[PDB]
Amino acid sequence: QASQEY
Amino acid sequence: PTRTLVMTSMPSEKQNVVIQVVDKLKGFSIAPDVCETTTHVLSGKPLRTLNVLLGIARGCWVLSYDWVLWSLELGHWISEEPFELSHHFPAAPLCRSECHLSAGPYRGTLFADQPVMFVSPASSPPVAKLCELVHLCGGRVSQVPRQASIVIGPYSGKKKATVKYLSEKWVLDSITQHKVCAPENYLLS
Repeated sequence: QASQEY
Repeated sequence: PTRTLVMTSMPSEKQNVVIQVVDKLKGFSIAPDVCETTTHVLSGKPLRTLNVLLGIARGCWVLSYDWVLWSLELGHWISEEPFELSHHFPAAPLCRSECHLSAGPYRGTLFADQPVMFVSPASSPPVAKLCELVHLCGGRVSQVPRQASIVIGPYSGKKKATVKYLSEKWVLDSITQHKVCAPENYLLS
């Protein structure tokens, strides 16, 4: 899972 | 005790590469998340991740992967500024400059004039890390909503007329632009 973009 | 480097939005292969390069050039320790020892944050795609924000907040270099490709060929760590993501994150260069020009331990003062904030424990990003972000920018956070003049994130309590109920994007955008944004747009319902 890729780091979430905020 | 050594400085750390952290990768964000990074394809597996490029991660491998970076590991090699760092292994060869030394000088850095790879870390999974931005912390006090971090001074460089490498990104594969210029996306606003938690690591990016945190890296901006600590006055780190926020760079594109290319920096590691030229460093390998020249046989040493080269100038970071050419690979600094200033266009996508205007605060990066500014905060870094402050951090370097800082006399003694650096700490942001972006939210200095701001009143105490209450951050929703159901906020996104996670309330802990979002609070970290707030504190690294000279902000103040209470566990009690009653003391706050600004409430950030999901909140279903009684809405005081004097209080500001804002989204997490107010904080995030403020850290990105390095300018405290106008709350008017970030008003929650």
